[PDB]
Amino acid sequence: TQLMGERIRARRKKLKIRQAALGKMVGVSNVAISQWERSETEPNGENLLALSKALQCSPDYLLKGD
Amino acid sequence: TQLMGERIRARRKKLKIRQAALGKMVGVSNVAISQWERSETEPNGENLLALSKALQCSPDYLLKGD
DNA sequence: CATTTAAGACGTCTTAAATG
DNA sequence: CATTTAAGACGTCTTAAATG
Ligand SMILES: [Rb+]
Ligand SMILES: [Rb+]
Repeated sequence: TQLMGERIRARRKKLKIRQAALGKMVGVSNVAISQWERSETEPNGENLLALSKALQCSPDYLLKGD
Repeated sequence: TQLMGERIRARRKKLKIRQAALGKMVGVSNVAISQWERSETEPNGENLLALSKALQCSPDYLLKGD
């Protein structure tokens, strides 16, 4: 059921920051955040690692849940 | 500095496996492993994580090293 | 034989416009 | 306004051929 992009957005909403603010922490645009959250694309390896740090969770959690 | 792909190859050689056998463990072709090792491309998010498990090191070690 | 090169399909980013 | 859509450049894969 649950997609990675849904967990990315839940974790960003928990921080209460905008897509642009998260993009800035990660080193990508607000649009890349948006594409990830909507499961349009998935983050590449370097961006997944930066995202999981900004989000304070592990890459595995983002990728596969729990 | 040392590139991620040289770290991938050094770790694979430690394990004494061919690129095809690593590929099998990760879920990609031997060519993808060749591409990564030669820094032609970098693994995407899901592949980087699968690669790090198959190699028993962390995603951060692969991407950034010590 | 193991690995690299090549070509090409599809994925992951970018900025600007549109939407709500 | 924040976000999503659009258009488009370069990135990541696959198989087949070439290389050694
Ligand atoms: Rb408007
Ligand atoms: Rb408007």
